Amino acid sequence: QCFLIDKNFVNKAVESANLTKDDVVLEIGLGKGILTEELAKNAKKVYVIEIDKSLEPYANKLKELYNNIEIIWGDALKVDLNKLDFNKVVANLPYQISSPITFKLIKRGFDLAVLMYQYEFAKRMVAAAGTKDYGRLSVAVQSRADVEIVAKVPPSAFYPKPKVYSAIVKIKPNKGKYHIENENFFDDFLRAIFQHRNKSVRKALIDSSKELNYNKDEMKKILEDFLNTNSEIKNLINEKVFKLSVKDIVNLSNEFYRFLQNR
Repeated sequence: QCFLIDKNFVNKAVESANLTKDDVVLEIGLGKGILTEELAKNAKKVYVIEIDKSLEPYANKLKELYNNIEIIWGDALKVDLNKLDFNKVVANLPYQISSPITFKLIKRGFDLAVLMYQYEFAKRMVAAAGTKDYGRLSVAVQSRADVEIVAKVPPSAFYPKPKVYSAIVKIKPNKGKYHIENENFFDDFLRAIFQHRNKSVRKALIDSSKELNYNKDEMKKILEDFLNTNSEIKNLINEKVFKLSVKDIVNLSNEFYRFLQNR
């Protein structure tokens, strides 16, 4: 367990969270309680989900100094987040949970999150369309939130020292920006096309047709018909998957869903 030890990075994360005494913050992981303390000082209340009960002395000591901290002993991927009244999330995440926690939180909804990830994961999250790091994760996050790397975080900021850099990432959910017709279908669509990221969307969809529950022949014919609906679609589906913008992937998937819902 690599604890964040550098108060300067704590400070950067907290500043980016733009906290006031009307905000309620979820923190994933107690660590040494340095981040927890800064959250408690600045927010209305902080929930801390922590799995390691050996860390309780840190919690007990904090609760002597602050009346607005609630510890939840358990697994952040198991805890029902719907039952908690937070509007912001600020955390040094356990890195293994990076992906499922991010989507679980976005699904739940929040005003703003400021979260530490491993650097390579963060780069993928924020990657611009058509670049080497751009992939399914990039589109899955950016279609739902504005994201940016606030700062790189060196190993020396943690103890024990990790093998790689981390990055503080700010996430601001934005439902309106892209407008997804059907979440299940969009997820299926993203999975299908990014299984062949250097192929045209058309070819990726045919190869991965079973991900959308069509056979390859059905899909080929579907796509021929779909392509005939307007010229924009033709040009989109002929382009390489990884070269499409987030806007264009969302629009394309929306139009495709509607087209298929015609049976």
